[PDB]
Amino acid sequence: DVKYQIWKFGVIFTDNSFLYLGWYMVMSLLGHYNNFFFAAHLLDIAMGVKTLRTILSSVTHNGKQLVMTVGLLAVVVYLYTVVAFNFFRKFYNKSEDEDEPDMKCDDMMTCYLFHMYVGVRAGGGIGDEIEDPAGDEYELYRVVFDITFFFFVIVILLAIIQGLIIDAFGELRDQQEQVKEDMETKCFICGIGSDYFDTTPHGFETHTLEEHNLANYMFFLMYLINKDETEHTGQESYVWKMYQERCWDFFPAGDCFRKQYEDQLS
Amino acid sequence: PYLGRIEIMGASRRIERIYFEISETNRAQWEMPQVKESKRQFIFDVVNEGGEAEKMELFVSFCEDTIFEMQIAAQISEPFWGELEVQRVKFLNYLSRNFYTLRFLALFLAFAINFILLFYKVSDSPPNMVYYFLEESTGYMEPALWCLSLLHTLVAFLCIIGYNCLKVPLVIFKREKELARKLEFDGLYITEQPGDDDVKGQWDRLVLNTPSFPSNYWDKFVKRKVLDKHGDIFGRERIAELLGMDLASLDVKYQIWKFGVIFTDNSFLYLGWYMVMSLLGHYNNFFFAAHLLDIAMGVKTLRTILSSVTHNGKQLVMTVGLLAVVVYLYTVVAFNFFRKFYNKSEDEDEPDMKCDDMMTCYLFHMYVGVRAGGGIGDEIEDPAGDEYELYRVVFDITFFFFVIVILLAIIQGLIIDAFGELRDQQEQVKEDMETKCFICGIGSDYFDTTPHGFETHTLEEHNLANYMFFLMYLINKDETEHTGQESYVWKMYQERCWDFFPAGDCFRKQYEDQLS
Ligand SMILES: Nc1ncnc2[nH]cnc12
Ligand SMILES: Nc1ncnc2[nH]cnc12
Ligand SMILES: [Zn+2]
Ligand SMILES: [Zn+2]
Repeated sequence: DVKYQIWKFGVIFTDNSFLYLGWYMVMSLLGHYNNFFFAAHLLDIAMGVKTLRTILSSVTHNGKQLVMTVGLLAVVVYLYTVVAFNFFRKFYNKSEDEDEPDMKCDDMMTCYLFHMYVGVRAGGGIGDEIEDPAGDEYELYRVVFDITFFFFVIVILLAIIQGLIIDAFGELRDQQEQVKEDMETKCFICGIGSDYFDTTPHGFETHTLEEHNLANYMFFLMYLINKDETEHTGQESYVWKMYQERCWDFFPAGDCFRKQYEDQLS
Repeated sequence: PYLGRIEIMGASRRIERIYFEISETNRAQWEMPQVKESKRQFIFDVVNEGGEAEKMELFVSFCEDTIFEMQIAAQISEPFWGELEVQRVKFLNYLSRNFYTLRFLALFLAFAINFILLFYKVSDSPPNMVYYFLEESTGYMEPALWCLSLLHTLVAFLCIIGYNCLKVPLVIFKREKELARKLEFDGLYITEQPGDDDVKGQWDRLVLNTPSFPSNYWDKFVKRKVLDKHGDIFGRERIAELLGMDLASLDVKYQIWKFGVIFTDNSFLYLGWYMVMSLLGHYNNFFFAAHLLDIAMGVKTLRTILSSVTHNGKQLVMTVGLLAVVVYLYTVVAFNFFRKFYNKSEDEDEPDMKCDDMMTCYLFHMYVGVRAGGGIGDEIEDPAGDEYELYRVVFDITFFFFVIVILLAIIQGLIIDAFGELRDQQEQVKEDMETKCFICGIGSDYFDTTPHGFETHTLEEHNLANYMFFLMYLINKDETEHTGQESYVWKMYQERCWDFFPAGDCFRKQYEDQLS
């Protein structure tokens, strides 16, 4: 079937894992051309090691927020660049030579590039990086500029990323705790709380290992699929018909054998 | 489909079910995404900062606001004096319906103008006052900038007009409704007479005698109701002269009051500031670079991230003041003992001591000591080879710990804690909505006795959407056409008594004996 083969090839080519393996092979081939291409395979540890994958998920959890805050940092640095370009052209000079001074804020693009390059990567704002403001009429304006840069651009806008990562670690930990506690406290299939089952000793364990085991439900489903039709019992035919009609009423919800027949079981 | 179900505490003091008809247009207004967002915000706010006593009050207020919003949406939606009036109202409706698209276009224009301005250059010679010129080889970007600035100012003007024609009615309706409630059920201007500490009350005092006081609020009989309620105490003639009513027969002032209200309105003020800076861009183009911060009010994720830091603005101000105080204390300590070291001049002829003056030493500390990564000792003269070695090393180390590490880690801790508290707020509101019924408060554990019990109860029996639809149905339906239960609920609503809302009870709890 040529059409089916074409469709299958399209599906597998769209598949992400197959695409990743194809890229792995392409870089492996290009290593033969330029050996250093084999140094790009070392990042496969991210997809390989489970703990590394979890740690990287801790930061990719808030990738959208990180992009948003980086855009906010770019916006505020551009605003400070405009503020500097309009008033403080003198100070951004990096050339000691008097014959050919190098002013790094005459051009708007150049001043923005200078800010994005060195002002953020400096530990004390831009005032510590560029010409000293003392002995000038704009002393107060420029010290306010430098201090506001230090607070709003370095402290807060590089602590937001750390807060985002810490919060992501926390939210992941609470997700794991919540799923574990929910599994411990409730029956997955029926939803009845464990407090009822703990009336008798080991009641919840017995219920979840003998009565409402999801593994047992899956085994029953595969048993129905494997067993030839017209060989089903009445209950098996009922469940098979429900499955073919895709109606999940047969799954017990809020009820169980003990709840149904406690009058005779007690 | 178009059938609504509710449960009330009827006159027989038992839970009773009421059926009514829901319109297709109203339903479409309900699943409108703007109304969905408003509902989400209302649920979050009430669950997070609302008690059970006033919860029904807040719910009814939100229902009334939503009803007014859908009425305005239906009004503006569309499926020589007369012709010009028709054209004008059509244009106003178009602006009202496309306010959000115009705002997005304004943001795009701001980004485009800023990007074009990113090719600014300075040249002393014409292309000591410098002649500013924009450098580019293509040649069309200057006319592009001029056209973009004109079109952006136009877009801002249409945005303000659309806001005035769309969202101002909500503010006017809310203010008039609150004034009517405080006049009737509280007698704020009859007995209480606020002690000049409520500027809002003083401003609303003007509109009392206006003829068309209930312009948007539906209850036009507020004057008659308050007169009937407070006659025997105040005086019929004095109530009539206070309210402007023609007792014997039983708007410039209103326009001024409305203008004052809209001018006080924060969103209108922000849009006015946007237009002012857009105009001042024509004077000095770099004023268009101040519109780029509109992304904070524009993008939802940016707004949430900025709320994460504005949550503790008071605490951040307090800790910055504490940092200023401690740096001043260290400045005093240095000024009294360590004047030698704060020298930044290598030249021996003219040494520059930066701690002889108290103001100068404080400025030096606030400027460089905090922004240094290793305290002030790494920034100023080395302490070795001196008698004050121990004192100065203790000074530097205490500065490093108390001023740089702790007092710049407090801000990071505050931001992290704010992120955490916001996350727990969202988790708590979601879990409360999942585990309890909003209207009645009965836990979900009872309803999960039968399969899908809680879902059926919250989608058929106690749906807040159904309650809002019933309330708007009562408002729309003409009086003297109400059924007995409808008249009962209407009377309760007019008396502002929320006993009819089921609290801690439901139809299943009431009649399980026959339902089982
Ligand atoms: N029904 C169930 N089967 C297996 N593990 C469970 N954990 C909780 N409920 C369970
Ligand atoms: N009564 C109710 N209506 C709609 N959503 C709900 N979530 C919880 N209770 C609800
Ligand atoms: Zn179970
Ligand atoms: Zn309920």
